[PDB]
Amino acid sequence: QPVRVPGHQTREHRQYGERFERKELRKSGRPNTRPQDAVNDLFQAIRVTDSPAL
RNA sequence: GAAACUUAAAACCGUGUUGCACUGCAACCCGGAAUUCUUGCACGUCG
Repeated sequence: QPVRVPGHQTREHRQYGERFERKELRKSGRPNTRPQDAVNDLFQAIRVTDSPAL
């Protein structure tokens, strides 16, 4: 569906964003855990170091 | 022959360490395995 923000209050505007990421990025599938746990996040396999000092 | 106590009195007693020498001792790791880890833009809004 084309993304529509449901509602008027800012509390349901908050809870829509923290579930779209948790659906589209928690796709690791560890054997015995909750499927929306932080160890299932796909962005744990990318290591971005700092920049050198300018 | 019938009649008159080999009787009376007298501690099996006195003295004397079941005592002298002798280590419940010698040898022995509270030791071997284990990431304070996983997710997160110092950012948004301008008569």
